[PDB]
Amino acid sequence: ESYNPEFFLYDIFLKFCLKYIDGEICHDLFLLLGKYNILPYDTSNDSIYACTNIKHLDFINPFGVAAGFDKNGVCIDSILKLGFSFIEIGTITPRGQTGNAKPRIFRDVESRSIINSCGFNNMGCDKVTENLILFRKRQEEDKLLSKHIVGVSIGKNKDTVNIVDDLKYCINKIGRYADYIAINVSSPNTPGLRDNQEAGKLKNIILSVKEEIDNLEKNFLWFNTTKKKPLVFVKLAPDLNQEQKKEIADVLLETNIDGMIISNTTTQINDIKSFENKKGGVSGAKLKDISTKFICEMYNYTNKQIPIIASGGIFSGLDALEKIEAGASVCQLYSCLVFNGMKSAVQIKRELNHLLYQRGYYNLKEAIGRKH
Ligand SMILES: Cc1c(C2(c3ccc(C(F)(F)F)nc3)CC2)c[nH]c1C(=O)N[C@H](C)c1cc(C#N)[nH]n1
Ligand SMILES: Cc1cc2nc3c(=O)[nH]c(=O)nc-3n(C[C@H](O)[C@H](O)[C@H](O)COP(=O)(O)O)c2cc1C
Ligand SMILES: O=C(O)c1cc(=O)[nH]c(=O)[nH]1
Repeated sequence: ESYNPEFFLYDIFLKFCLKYIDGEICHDLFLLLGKYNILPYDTSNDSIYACTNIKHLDFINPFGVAAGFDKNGVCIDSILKLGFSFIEIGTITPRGQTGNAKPRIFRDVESRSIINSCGFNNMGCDKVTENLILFRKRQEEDKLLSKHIVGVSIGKNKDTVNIVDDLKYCINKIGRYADYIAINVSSPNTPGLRDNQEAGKLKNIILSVKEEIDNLEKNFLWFNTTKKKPLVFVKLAPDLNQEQKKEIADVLLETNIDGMIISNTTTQINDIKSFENKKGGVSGAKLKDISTKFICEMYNYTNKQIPIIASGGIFSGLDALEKIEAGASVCQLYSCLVFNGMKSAVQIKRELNHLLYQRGYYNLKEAIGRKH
């Protein structure tokens, strides 16, 4: 029964890794297991009452893996088959990059938190597109992958002056293979990137990305799950004042963005002892309340018209329901996969289903935004 994500040995190995093994080595080992298709899997049917959707994107369950986990799309099949409905690969950039100097990633098991200053390390858009094409070809031959969704997060190379040039580059090379495109204007580890959340710049960014996507048609096209043009999401940073949030919401309404990923990591958490004096953004349990509150704010600023993808401190079914009731349609995990490991998706799906039973919901969609 080594196939089973909850097999008792995985927790034993993970507890040991979390105590004694460098975080990036742990992540390399995970990707290596996925590379050779030797991760455990759960290909069981998911509850039809916990499915969700953003526009025509039909998620078989409400849990994906956030960006920055499989940056290069080399582990798509194996991560999905842990029990996730979708994965967001990237963030990718036109040219490859090795990222900031190491050590750059630190975990705090006690607070279930991570800090990272990675700096968009990836193989580059051209190589990651090849990896994603290989996955799409396997998907065409495997019915157990036919409904899974793959988004691509796109960004700029560190030295690029005009972000839009790099975003267009990625659209023109990988867009036809993506179910959605996530515009990353919120990493704290690329200088000047978050300035693109200013309303004027963001409006131009969104309109340019949508135009480039819309032009792919003009010049079987969609080799993705939906067989439709990718939806466009924006991923937002939680470190904004109220004026900025409202101005962003106005832009998202005017530009007809399909979804907002709330949120990226935060630079404002100061009370993790082992992280004192370290650069980078914080993920995990200490991000939950900040990011849930941000969901409530943006859900209201956008008048409930822009679907929300929740990211930040989601570990339990209860955390997931907090995000959904605050306004999210679907949830992304990252820190949960680090600290809970192979069982993450099976466990959290079970917890959420029981909570929907207990709370009286007919289905998950009934819960979206119920706090408001
Ligand atoms: C602990 C962990 C793991 C798991 C793991 C690894 C190895 C094994 C083994 F089979 F070997 F025991 N079991 C489970 C629990 C799933 C994956 N990832 C991490 C991790 O700590 N990732 C850090 C935050 C990271 C992130 C980045 C980037 N981008 N770089 N580094
Ligand atoms: C090591 C690491 C690398 C990440 N890289 C990316 C990235 O490339 N693009 C992105 O949009 N988010 C990236 N993130 C942010 C995560 O996708 C996620 O939004 C964040 O960790 C909050 O979710 P969590 O609290 O569940 O971990 C990264 C996070 C970590 C910890
Ligand atoms: O590449 C990174 O450093 C990174 C990107 C991002 O968007 N978020 C994050 O926390 N790290």
